[PDB]
Amino acid sequence: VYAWNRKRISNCVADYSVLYNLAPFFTFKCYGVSPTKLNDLCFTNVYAD
Amino acid sequence: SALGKLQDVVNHNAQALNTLVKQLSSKFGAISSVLNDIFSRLDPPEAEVQ
Amino acid sequence: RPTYGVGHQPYRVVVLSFELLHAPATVCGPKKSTNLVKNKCVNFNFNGLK
Amino acid sequence: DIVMTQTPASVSEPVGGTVTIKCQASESISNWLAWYQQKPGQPPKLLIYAAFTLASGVPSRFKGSGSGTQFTLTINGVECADAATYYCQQTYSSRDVDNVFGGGTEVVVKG
Repeated sequence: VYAWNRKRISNCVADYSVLYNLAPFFTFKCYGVSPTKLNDLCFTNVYAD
Repeated sequence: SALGKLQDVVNHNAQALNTLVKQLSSKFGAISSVLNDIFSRLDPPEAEVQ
Repeated sequence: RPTYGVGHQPYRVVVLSFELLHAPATVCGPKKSTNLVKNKCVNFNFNGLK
Repeated sequence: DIVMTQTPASVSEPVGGTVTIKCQASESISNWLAWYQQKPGQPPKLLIYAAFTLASGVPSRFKGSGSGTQFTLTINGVECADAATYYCQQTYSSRDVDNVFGGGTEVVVKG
């Protein structure tokens, strides 16, 4: 946690329908956007930690 | 300046209409002034209040 | 300590940060694309702008 | 996918000094790290694992420092008994990796 990684995501298509088997028992509680319609969105810069 | 009154009437109407149409871009304290943007940015429960 | 509850268990947390602007888009959703039609009343969606 | 280099190639310093070794990564490997020492005609032995924790039976003179990309292995005092080669292991991701271990660094102690 102290040495958290940082990843850049760009020049690719992002899909959330696959994020079930890889991380079972997940919890996507989050802020600033409705998760229900993340399918129809575009992102300028995505960072994964 | 002889025809000031009719010109004043026309200018008054034009500028009132222009102010009305321009005020549509006011934020009114929202995150965005475009309701489409609000719909694709938030879950409904806060979308109603925005 | 796996004997105790989930509060003493390893949790893997992944945090995503966006910017969410519709113009310099490079990471978009998995929805397909359709050919455009001109001179017709249509409900479009350009890079998330509906 | 993960490639490292180990520097310096060799060090030399009298008995009272401190010898330090750099292990740098192409991309960050977090704490995941291990330091190994082999005497000539002897298999390597683990000295520092997780880049900070001392191994078992190892004297408290070898210090590992740094996290993420840059890591340093520092010895407070030499006794002409640590003159050997040291390696650093990624121990983080070895899916398609040419060598988990890094380059060789031989320590020379002139007493």
